[PDB]
Amino acid sequence: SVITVGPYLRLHQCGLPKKMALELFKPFIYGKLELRGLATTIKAAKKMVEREEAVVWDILDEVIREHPVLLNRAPTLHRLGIQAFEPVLIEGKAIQLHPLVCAAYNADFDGDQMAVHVPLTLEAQLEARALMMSTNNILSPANGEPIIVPSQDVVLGLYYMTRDCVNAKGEGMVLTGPKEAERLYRSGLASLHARVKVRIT
Amino acid sequence: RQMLRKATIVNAGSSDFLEGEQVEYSRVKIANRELEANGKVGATYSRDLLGITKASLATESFISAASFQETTRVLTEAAVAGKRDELRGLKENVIVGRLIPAGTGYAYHQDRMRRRAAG
Amino acid sequence: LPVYQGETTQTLQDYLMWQVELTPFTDTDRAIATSIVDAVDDTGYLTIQIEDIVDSIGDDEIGLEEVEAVLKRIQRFDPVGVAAKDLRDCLLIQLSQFAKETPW
Amino acid sequence: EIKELLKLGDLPTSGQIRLYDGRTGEQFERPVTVGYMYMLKLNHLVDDKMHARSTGSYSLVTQQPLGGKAQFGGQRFGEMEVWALEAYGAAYTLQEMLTVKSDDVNGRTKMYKNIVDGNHQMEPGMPESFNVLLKEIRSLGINIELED
Amino acid sequence: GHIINKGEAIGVIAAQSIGEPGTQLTMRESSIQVKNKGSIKLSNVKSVVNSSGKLVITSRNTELKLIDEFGRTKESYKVPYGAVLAK
Amino acid sequence: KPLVGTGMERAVAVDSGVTAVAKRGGVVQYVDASRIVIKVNEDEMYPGEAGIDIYNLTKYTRSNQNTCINQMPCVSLGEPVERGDVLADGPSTDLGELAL
Amino acid sequence: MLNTCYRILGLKPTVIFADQIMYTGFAYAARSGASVGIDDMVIPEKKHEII
Amino acid sequence: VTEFLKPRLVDIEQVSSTHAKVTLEPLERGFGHTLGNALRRILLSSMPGCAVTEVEIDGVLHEYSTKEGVQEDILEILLNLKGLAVRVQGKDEVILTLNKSGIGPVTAADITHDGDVEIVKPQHVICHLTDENASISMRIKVQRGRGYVPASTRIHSEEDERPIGRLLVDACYSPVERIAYNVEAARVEQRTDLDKLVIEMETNGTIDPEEAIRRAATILAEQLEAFVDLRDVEFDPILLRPVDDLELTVRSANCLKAEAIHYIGDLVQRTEVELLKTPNLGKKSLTEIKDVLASRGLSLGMRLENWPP
Amino acid sequence: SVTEFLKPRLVDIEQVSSTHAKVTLEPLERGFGHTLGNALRRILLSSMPGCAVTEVEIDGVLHEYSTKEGVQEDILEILLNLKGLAVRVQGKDEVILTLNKSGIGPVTAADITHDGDVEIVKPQHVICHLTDENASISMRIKVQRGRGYVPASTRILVDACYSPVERIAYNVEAARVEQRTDLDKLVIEMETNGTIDPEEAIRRAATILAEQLEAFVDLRDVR
Amino acid sequence: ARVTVQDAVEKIGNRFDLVLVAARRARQMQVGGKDPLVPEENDKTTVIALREIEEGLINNQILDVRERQEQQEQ
Repeated sequence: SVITVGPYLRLHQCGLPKKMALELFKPFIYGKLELRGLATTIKAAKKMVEREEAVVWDILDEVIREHPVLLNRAPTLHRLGIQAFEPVLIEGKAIQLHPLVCAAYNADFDGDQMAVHVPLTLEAQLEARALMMSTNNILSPANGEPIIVPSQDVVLGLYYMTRDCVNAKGEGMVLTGPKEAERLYRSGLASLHARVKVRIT
Repeated sequence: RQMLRKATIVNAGSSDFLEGEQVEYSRVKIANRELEANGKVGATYSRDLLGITKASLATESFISAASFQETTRVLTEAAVAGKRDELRGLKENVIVGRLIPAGTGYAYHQDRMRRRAAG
Repeated sequence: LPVYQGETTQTLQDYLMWQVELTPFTDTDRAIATSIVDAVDDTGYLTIQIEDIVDSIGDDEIGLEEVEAVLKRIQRFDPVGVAAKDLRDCLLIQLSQFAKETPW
Repeated sequence: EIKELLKLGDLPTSGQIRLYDGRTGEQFERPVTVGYMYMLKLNHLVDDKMHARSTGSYSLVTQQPLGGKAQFGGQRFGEMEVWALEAYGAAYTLQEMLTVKSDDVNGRTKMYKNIVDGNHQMEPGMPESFNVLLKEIRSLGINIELED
Repeated sequence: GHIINKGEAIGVIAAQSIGEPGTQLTMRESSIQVKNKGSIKLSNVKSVVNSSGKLVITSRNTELKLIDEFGRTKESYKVPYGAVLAK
Repeated sequence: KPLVGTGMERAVAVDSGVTAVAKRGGVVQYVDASRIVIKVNEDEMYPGEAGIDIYNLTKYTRSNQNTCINQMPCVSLGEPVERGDVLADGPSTDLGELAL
Repeated sequence: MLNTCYRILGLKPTVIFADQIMYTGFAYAARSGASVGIDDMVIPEKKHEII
Repeated sequence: VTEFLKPRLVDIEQVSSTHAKVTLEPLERGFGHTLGNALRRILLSSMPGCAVTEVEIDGVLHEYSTKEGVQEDILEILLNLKGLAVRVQGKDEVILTLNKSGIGPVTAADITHDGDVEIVKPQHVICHLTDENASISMRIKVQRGRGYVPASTRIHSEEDERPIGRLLVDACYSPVERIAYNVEAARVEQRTDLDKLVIEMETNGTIDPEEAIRRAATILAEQLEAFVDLRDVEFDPILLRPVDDLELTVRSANCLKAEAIHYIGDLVQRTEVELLKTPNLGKKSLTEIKDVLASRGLSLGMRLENWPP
Repeated sequence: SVTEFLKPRLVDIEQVSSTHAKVTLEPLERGFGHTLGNALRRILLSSMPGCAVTEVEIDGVLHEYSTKEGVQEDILEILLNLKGLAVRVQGKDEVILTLNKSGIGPVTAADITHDGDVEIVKPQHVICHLTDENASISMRIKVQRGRGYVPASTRILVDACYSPVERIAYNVEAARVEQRTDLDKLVIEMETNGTIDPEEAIRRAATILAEQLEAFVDLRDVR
Repeated sequence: ARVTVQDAVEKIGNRFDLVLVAARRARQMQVGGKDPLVPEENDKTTVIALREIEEGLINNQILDVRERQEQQEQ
């Protein structure tokens, strides 16, 4: 599976393409078709899946919703080489990996390939949710420092938005704090405005 | 620690007139022999460390420490000596295909070990 | 390379059992089923007589009607009417399946 | 010379230019330098990289699936990967990766049946590769068997 | 944020984090400078008679230590037996 | 064609033998999407020949890399072409210049 | 900041904090522009004398 | 509101045949920017245009070959026909013919002209020929759309259709492809300082500037009409045939009527051990019914989730 | 098809309090999500009718660097608290207000004299800090009519927050109707200062945008 | 879906027996014969069982007591 950037799709999620999907969960699609009374025979379910009907996609979205998946980089050096995420269907052919998690996987968004694994048993799903989720591997298991740490464009954006040349437009302006965005978006002051007084709670 | 095992002995201690005894094994033996029945029979040992590539092969289970460096020599030594593995290591259970005694399978392994006492 | 390719294949009879497994039934129904689809050709009609299959069961409880059932259940599987027991009816089964709407 | 060439075509010598947002209609600060770069497409396209599999044809020796997309193959699990798994302490996931998705013949069909029926239960049994290893060891003058 | 529980494989956690940073390299008695105020702390140096107004050293195991305000030290600065105490 | 080049692309394209050039030609008579004919003048023409040169292009042929090698013509009709001048344009070429 | 948020508040708070921080960063790094150019970097005039 | 003085349309300018500049009346502060941005995004997102859909030609068969007498290949012909600008009348899905022989340049002027098709640029190139005995003859299908549609989208609509000889192309359905706006301060004294927004567009000649602006404004109005009133705070099993024609020999019908058995489904989702709890029917009758039920449902194998009335 | 556009039918709005409300829509057309969100946000932020306080005349020095003389709070914080007051005038024009209280300490909005059309949304809002003795003070504030927002530096004394809103934001997510997944889903989040329902404010802004744009269609869609 | 699993961890502590209890609960919930004590929200048995455990109603003792009571009531 090819890796792309997940600007959206927060930490406990991963973008699984619908073309690579509906195949890994085919034994679950057959089960859901037999349970909802959409296929009296196995052959009928196979014919309905090979034709890619709308109800097939509906069943896929219904089953893969509450079912985690796990990703694994091919070069894996430490424990964080294999993590677990929630699959979300994206109309493409490349898995979207979360940027903050990219530090762990050590990816660099160049030509790379990611391995996917689907758990079938309930115990495997519970082990992936309670131990292998990205929402649990914050600190490192080697030294203690947090793995999730921004280094990319986010840092530059924060450093730029928290600065002041000398005094921007509206220096003497005084507000309460929720008015800062209001006066920045329309008119009145810039982010680089200094000497602004506000009551912080 | 992993490098610090297989301690050699100079005194008999009624344990064995040989060389190549593990630290834990010799400690359990002396703790079960001295305090229980005869404490005058002391077994003095000398802890000589071994290299990783050398200490790795020093395992009681012939299944493990085989794929690591060499398989033929380990198999020949195990056939000559006739040793049992008992599937205590992780690689043993991996090759066999059962729950490893670690993580979520540790409870199952402890229960299976406790059940092997009675039968 | 030791196994070279060694791709295990489908085989028809092998295909028949894969759906036997996910058909729902009892142990006796799954036993007769293995018997029935055991005795089936590359062409697909069955080799042995149905009363013969009853002798292969060796059970007093097993009856021809019971066999008529498990058989016919697996008689419309994949592909259509297979396990025929002498074509005439195989044709009749494939006729069976498609719609009234077609003339003649 | 590059800066002098920008003056003949009525362009800024600095190379910067103001740009607006295509979604909010607001002028950006810190003017962005635009240009014309020569881009080339590589053979490493996504149309051939992607490859999925749920169940296909296995081999006769060691009963393992085919592999690297050779006639609908599947990916390979690694030693570093099982090490990472053991670092999490996922014994059940490991057993599933050892029996369910593996050469265990009497387990694949049962797992498929349990998933189609909605049972979600695993029966490990024993992989066929261990039996192959036992037979290959017994092919020499070395006895080996498993006790009770 | 709690103590390690039973069943976790330390051996798998270890021996994997040490070799993980694979970014190493390949293919390959007179000057004493103190940082701040300290003491001598000879740490059992054998004192012998010297020519000038000092004490000679005969032992080979010598180690100094600087004490500014407490038991914390700054450096060791091991010197040979031919060292001459200036202070 | 690239806007920022080095000039070496011309030599790389004419030397790679990926296009079709005009050898000993003086003028073009008929042009086609896969055929080019050139009537050599009497200057560079020796007796014993009709005095025409033909070039058959390569249209959509499978390469080693499963790519497509297609040649596009340059001259339109009745253009004086000299010796060592290109006639067709191979894959990723433009007027005898390497443009990928 | 994230370390203190993890220590004091908890896991879910520092997670949602990291998420909001990343969102705000993705927004402001595109609203600010952050361009580059030739005249951006400045060569010191004293270099010609030091050389 | 306090006399928001809504603007009006006036002074529509036409710079050239494919480039125009429209101006409006002064409006309140903080309206020019957002109005210009919304109008630009709507004019560039969804605006009805007219393009080519599919082309047939007797001479060539596919697009990966050539034709005796032509200079440019079939792909270049298709790429040139894609850029062809032409406006059409009330009826859509039109088909025109183009047949020409000779060695001269074939342009958009030498095409069979119908009363409901107008070419805006007859100086286009259609890959002119080179031989005298060469003669091109093809048919171009022109349709209308709103957004860019590739060739793979319209494949499912043609399964038994589209024989060998007809090649489909890509359509853009966007005649503007370029537009800009600018707000300034002018033409108002007797009142406070207002702003006026001017829109400089460069279309393809098919659509008019005023008509496009009016279409964009109507679309914006129709889309915003939904926020004015804020409120609001089939699938079934195929086998639903009745219990008839099931060959109830003696007492099967009586047992089905006494137990209040439904048509088909409820009898299928039953097990033999649970079915024996019913009044005694006999193993022979049980197998006889199971055979007829297996002929259509594989031995009563089904577990329905829900049951609609 | 030719001119058919998708209209949002799912307008479920969930709110936590009377001043906060998160509205969500259904999968809309391509590119209309962000356009509509930005348009509505700028309309409701840059120009919106409402009443607000413009300037006060407290007894003492007109300069900002005044004394406490029993107030115990700087006049800057007094004006900052006065900005957070949502005064509502039914029909009247720019009017004057005053207040007078004892020396108990809690100064609320109820201390201001009650008029006919002048109303306060919350009578517990703090106007002045806790006094130290029985000394009184006169505010002499005034309110005007306006729209949008304009600081006090250019147009005079405290501020002019005519916009009856506090914060506004919009987000766009991906969504699918039946098969294609390239649909936009808009999510609006607007915190209001008070006196106006969030949905009512959105309705008012939409009607304002409509009546400002309806003159461009030149009476289209007659039948 | 459940983002973080911390309350069930605090209810168990060992971080390992929690998985076993949740599995032995979800198995029963999926096979049948049981009823979710927590009102479901269109979620699968795994997250339902996990939230019921994190709420402080399901553990390695109440389940055994209920199983023994059901077996003795036969």
